[PDB]
Amino acid sequence: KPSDLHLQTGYKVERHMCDGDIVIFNRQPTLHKMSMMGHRVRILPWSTFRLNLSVTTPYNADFDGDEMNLHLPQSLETRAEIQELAMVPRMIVTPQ
Amino acid sequence: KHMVDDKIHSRARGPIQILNRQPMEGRSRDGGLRFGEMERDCQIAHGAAQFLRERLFEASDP
Amino acid sequence: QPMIYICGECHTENEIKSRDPIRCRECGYRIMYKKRTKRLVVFDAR
Amino acid sequence: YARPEWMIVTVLPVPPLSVRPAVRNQDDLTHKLADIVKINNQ
Amino acid sequence: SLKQRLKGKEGRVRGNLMGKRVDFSARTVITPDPNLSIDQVGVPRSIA
Amino acid sequence: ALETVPKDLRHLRACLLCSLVKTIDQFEYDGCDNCDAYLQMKGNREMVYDCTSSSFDGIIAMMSPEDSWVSKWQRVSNFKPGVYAVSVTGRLPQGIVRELKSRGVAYKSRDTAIKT
Amino acid sequence: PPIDLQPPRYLLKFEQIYLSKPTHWDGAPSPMMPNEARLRNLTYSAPLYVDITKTVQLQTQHQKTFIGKIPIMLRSTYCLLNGLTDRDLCELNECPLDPGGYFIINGSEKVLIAQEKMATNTVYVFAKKDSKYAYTGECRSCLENSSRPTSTIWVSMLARQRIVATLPYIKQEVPIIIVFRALGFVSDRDILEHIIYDFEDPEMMEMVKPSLDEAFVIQEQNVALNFIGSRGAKPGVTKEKRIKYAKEVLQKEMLPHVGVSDFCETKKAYFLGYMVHRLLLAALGRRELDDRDHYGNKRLDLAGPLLAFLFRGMFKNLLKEVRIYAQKFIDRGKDFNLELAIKTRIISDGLKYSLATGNWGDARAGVSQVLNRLTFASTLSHLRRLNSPIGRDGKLAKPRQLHNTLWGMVCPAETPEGHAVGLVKNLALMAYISVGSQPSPILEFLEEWSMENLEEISPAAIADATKIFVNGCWVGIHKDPEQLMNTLRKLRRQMDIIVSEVSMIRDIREREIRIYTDAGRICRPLLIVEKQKLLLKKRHIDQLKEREYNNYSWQDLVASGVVEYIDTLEEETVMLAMTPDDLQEKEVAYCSTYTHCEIHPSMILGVCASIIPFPDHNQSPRNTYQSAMGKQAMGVYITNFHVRMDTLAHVLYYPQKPLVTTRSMEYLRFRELPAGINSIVAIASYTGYNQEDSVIMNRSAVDRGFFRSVFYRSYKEQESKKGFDQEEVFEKPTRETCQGMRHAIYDKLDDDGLIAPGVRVSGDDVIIGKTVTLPENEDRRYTKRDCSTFLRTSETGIVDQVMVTLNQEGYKFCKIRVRSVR
Amino acid sequence: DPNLWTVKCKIGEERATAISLMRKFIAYQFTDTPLQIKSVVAPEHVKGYIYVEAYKQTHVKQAIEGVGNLRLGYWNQQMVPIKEMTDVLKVVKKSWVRLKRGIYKDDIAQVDYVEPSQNTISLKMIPRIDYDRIKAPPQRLFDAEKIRSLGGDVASDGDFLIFEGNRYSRKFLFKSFAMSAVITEGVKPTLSELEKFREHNFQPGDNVEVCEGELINLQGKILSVDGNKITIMPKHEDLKDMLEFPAQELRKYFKMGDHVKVIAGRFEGDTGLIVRVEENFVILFSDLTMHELKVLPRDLQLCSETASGWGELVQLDPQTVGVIVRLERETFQVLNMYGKVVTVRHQVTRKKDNRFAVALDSEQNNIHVKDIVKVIDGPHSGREGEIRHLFRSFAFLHCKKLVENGGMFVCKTRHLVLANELIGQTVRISQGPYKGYIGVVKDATESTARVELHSTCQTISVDRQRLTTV
RNA sequence: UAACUAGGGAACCCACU
Ligand SMILES: [Mg+2]
Ligand SMILES: [Zn+2]
Ligand SMILES: [Zn+2]
Repeated sequence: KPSDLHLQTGYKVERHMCDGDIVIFNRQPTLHKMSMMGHRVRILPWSTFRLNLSVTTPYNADFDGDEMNLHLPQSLETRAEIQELAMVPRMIVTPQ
Repeated sequence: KHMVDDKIHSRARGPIQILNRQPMEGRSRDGGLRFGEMERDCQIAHGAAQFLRERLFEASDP
Repeated sequence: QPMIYICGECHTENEIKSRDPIRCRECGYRIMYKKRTKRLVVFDAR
Repeated sequence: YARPEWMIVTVLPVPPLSVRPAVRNQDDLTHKLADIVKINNQ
Repeated sequence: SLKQRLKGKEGRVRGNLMGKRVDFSARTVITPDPNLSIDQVGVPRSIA
Repeated sequence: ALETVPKDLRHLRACLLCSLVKTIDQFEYDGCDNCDAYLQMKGNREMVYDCTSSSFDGIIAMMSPEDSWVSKWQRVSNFKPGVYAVSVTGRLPQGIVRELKSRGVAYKSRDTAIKT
Repeated sequence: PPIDLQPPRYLLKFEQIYLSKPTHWDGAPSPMMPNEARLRNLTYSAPLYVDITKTVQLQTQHQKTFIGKIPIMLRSTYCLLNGLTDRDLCELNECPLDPGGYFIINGSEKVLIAQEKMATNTVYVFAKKDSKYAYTGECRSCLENSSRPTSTIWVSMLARQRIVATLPYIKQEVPIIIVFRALGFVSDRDILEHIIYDFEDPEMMEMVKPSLDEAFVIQEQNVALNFIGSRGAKPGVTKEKRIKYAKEVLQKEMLPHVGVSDFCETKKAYFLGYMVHRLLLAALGRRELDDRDHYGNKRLDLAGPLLAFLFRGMFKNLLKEVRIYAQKFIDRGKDFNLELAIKTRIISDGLKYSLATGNWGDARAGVSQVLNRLTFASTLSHLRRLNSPIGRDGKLAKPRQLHNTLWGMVCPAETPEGHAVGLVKNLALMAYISVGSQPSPILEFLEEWSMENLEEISPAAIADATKIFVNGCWVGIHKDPEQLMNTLRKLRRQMDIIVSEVSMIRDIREREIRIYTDAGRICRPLLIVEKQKLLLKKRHIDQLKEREYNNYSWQDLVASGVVEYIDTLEEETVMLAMTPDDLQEKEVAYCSTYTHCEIHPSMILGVCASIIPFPDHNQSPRNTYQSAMGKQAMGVYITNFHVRMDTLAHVLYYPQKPLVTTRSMEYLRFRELPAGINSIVAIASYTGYNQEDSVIMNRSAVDRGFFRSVFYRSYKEQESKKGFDQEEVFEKPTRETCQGMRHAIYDKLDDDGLIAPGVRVSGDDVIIGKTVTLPENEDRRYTKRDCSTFLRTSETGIVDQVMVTLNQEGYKFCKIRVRSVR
Repeated sequence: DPNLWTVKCKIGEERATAISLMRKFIAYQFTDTPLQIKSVVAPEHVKGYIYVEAYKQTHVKQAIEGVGNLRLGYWNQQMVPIKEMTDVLKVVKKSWVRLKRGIYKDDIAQVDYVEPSQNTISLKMIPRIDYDRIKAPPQRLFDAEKIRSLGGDVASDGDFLIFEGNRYSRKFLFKSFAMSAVITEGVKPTLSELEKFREHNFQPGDNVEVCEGELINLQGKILSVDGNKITIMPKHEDLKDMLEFPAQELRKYFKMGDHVKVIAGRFEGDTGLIVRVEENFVILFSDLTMHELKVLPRDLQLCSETASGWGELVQLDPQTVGVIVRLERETFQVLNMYGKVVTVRHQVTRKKDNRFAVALDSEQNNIHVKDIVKVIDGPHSGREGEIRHLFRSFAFLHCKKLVENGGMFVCKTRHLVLANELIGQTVRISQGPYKGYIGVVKDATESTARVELHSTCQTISVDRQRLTTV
């Protein structure tokens, strides 16, 4: 009923994820720390994970039926943590 | 035979196993993905200990 | 109320009942095929 | 914390229903515990 | 047994405590796209 | 001989004197195969019901009592081979026991059970 | 053996068997067509009758007593559709394209994968370089048509130089000389005659001298057999019953292929002398060591030997149960009832379990796999698959590699590229596994000619003549090996006595000639080259083009002495021309001593590596990867796919034959049930969506039906009449009546709880309304619970067709095939 | 002396094995294959295996040859040890009985009439039957009218009756059964079986004194427990040693002002504090009520758990709800919205509770569940209770001080103060970009509706103004 | 005047990386 769809400050709303949300994207086998990195969501129509070309090389993912795993960070705190540690611009230069 | 509608699945707090309260296995029973040992090692390497707590405790079986 | 099934090898049709053993009347063939539905179908020709 | 006489199991802990489940259908651990309690009463 | 329930790679320590099934995760095929930045992944709508 | 051995499992009765286990047909037709001359239950059913038992525990197929330690513990070494009872519940009346003692046969009980 | 019971004795004997035609039933005997057995989840199995004869003596015979049902693979000689015309098959809803070769067990199509093994009855010399043994010989001895399994004897030289023997059922390392004395050969000179055939090479005698000087203490047969019986797996009581156990082990355990009889002492002695002699030649290096991966050293257990190995144990268990029943009903003094003696479940349910599950026993697994019906190429490639018995996850490479003797018998390219590279293989095209015949006509033919048997020779004329073996067992000597091999080949190029599959091998360097008649060897046909000319003349091509008129077949050409089957042992002694246009013309001559010519080199490839255009221009991992992918391509997998209720049927709208084809696709019938479409590709860098193994497709082409496929999925469900506590029944469940009813649409169902065909369903739509009763409906107002099968979630589509029938148990049983175009 | 050897046998067929071995001994006692064994023992209660008396194991193996029932002990034999051979032949040992076989196994039967022929006795039983209705079971009363209604094998003699396998009943089964088919020793029925037809309880942690002897008035905490002579080890006040006392010397003494529970009698289940300890009358007040409960000293124990003292919404009928105020054995005591405490059966329905429901008081303030409200009008005017359940116009109030009905009552809410159709219907999109598509409505709202399209592999949502049903 | 959750396991086989 529409009487309990009101919102005051302090409720949580588990909303469907939009553009600009942060996700963790990895490939088994996760060998090093650039095999599991943080991307920003873009909503595209068809039913695959369109990801960019230069991120193939840390993932070792050659698109011939490779499927990847996508984790969503649920708290806002871990969202900021992934944004400040595990972004793919912050994982360009490897320590190895 | 490997089509993408046969392989796509997502999951959010669906069915849960009875032996331990972890999510199911496989997309046929609406199960979730496994956050295995090597991903635990990789998130130690990132130092995302709050993300590692969120994966291994809160968003799996609190 | 009876359901019409097509009698497999016989290709004839017959009524069936609830809790009825599945047998044709022509030769007692055990495999029945249910007739195509009576509601409408519509296909986009794409 | 650890005493050598406590190693000899003179009373056996049977774990609860959260550990071995029931699904009508019993768990393998419940079958072995049935063997335990049957031979104990014998 | 209990020791066989705990000792395996499919056991409790490695199979359930170390690596466990997680909610909020998706798995589908990747296909390329050069028209989006290196930190963007294009997820489907029915996943989102 | 085979005449001592019971024919079936139904109505097995042990004697009160020597714990001989036979069927009621064999007590009716043969009496006691050890000491019927002292008891005389052949030709009388009521003498069998007075002189045999309806409650017994354990059987022993005593085949050679001359070289048996079980016959030494059950005191049946001087008897004939046959089917014997370990524990016998029952007792002869005082007339039969006094008549046996007048013939020099004191009645030792075969109730060797540990009653509590 | 005819089982005997001691009271008046009586024995039972089974003499003449009867194998009916597959028939189902309660019901009347009627011929069960195999598609009906597929649809009702029946088992396409023929009943098996035998006659009984008992003597109690007072004999009575009992003709045609029902032993039990054994499964039949389709297109056999005992299937219903043997030799039927294609019109008749299409009347039976069976396609003529289906090759058969699979069992129908509970509606499931099962394929017995051929299992490799080491070749039995054959002496091998290997080197355990890590153990205490320098060179170890072995002979996995197994007599043909013997219910007991193989029993490997080892004869091994110690590394330090004594020689010992590991016998079956004896746990200590028995010396060789002890065994030779235990066979009734007391002299050292006689044993040395049986071991070393020349007394003029003092080096080999000096090498056998320490092993001979180990056991000069034991001189008697009695003491020798006593030392045999000492440390047995069943140890001996005293001198008595241990002499007999050791005599039993030497009679019936080591070397059954040289015979199990009282007069077989000296034959067993000669063959053990051969084992020790070959071990001495290996310790000299005069003969090279033996390879475990040479495919002359292996056999292929097909469905014949596998079902025989299964039926040995299960027929023995049925005899054991008849003996238990007879032991019960003789001690009551009565007469047994023989129809209750033979219980049929132990001989039929065991076959059904070993074929349905694949757990090959009551042992190993994965023997009977479910047939792969995605593509006709995958169906053919699953019926021609060999499994190495070597287990997985091994870090070694030698059982996995492509050995040299895989030429022409097995495909070099096709192998599963996962953790079973090389272990699982796919047979080549023209290769054929020899089904084996009896050796007795060959032994009669050899005794007809001047072959001298072992029980009538001096041991002096052995080394100047050639030792002749049949199926491993050494049958005698012959003096003139040429004109014996010419005679045996002259009989095989005519099929007078010797079958075409049987193989002769003249070892020329070491004076041996061995004839194999085993069941499991792997041969392939080759042309025959006299002096430097093929025997395939123009008149054979003229009679062979005009088939269906002259009735001139392949078998007439085998009978003409033009082609013949060569197996892998005999390929070691053949000089094989590749192609005749190069290799019989005079040049700077390579050999000019060719014996056989390859028919066509493209017949070295498998069924999936035959559909590759120009596969010699590729790189070989690419050929292997295509051999994997060709089993996975969508296509019209069978012609009768509209009848079949397969789970996961992938068929295609407009499949095309390849414009670029091979000649060998004509014989796999790939142009009749193809898999894939000819497409105008371009190889271009473009917008950047064909980047890292991906391809850009044409949307307008796809809108014109390009690779638009259709995916069928069936769904089976039956109800279960049980002991009234839970009772499934198909009905449309009602919210007010049924409990636990999940929130979905139930008005799609018909009145019987099923979907009528032609109805759109989607994820978590119901397809089968089934309710199971609840025992506490009286123990209120809330009755039978929903037990319904939903449509599989995240799938959708139209219901193609629904069949309603009865199962094996007589319970109602529905299958629903749901169609979704892709 | 010979020794005893275990031979495994068929279960339940050990006496017949000894009979067959005795016949086999007598049948071959003059032949050239003699049984060299001495005796065969098959006891009364040892089930599964028998004993062979011999000097050798080989004599046992050559004597048991040809016996199939011992074939699982044929290959190997195990000797009974020398000290343990007397344990073989050692034997240990208007009323009520319990029947041995049948469906009435171990059921209490009152011995009505002992027939002096020593074959059977007449037994009064409670029938475990289903009255020929399920079979083509617990104990319940014999219903003669139900078995006259259902028919079958039934014969009526007023209250006397014969039924279903010659079962003899009257008013209650009265059927003859054998004395060897019942156990006439060791039944000991209970008080509920008397309606159908000393003791020591010391616990570890309880406090006890000593009433007699040289160690009198020594109060100590219980460590262990035994049956009759306990030899207890009590931790007394100001004594580091552990003394010894049996059960007849001790008594459950308790200091005034402690946790007490009652073990048995009328007062069981209830807890509290005792007040004044007399010679034997020990008076206490409960955790629930402040009523005086006077107990024997033996009927007290020391347990530090909180008392139990539940309160569900059940439907008396679909017009009036109820609230359970007492849980009983076969009934519920239920307080409805009317205020009428009723007693109804276990088989009322569970109504979905509305924990977010809103109500109005007498002063138009919003009130909810768990709200402490004062009653200013009505029959309960003056009390103050907590709202536990809600109705359209009624509210249930709990109060721990009010001892009636577990604290529950009801008041009207206006006397208080705070202190779809389209689902599964084939539609046709008649407007918009998807115009002309036939689908089935999966979900539907006031505004939009999700349509499973028959053509595409996709479920899309459109307005209800765009849909047109077939 | 809308009654709202899901249930097993163990083995083998195949496929993807
Ligand atoms: Mg890849
Ligand atoms: Zn018909
Ligand atoms: Zn007597």
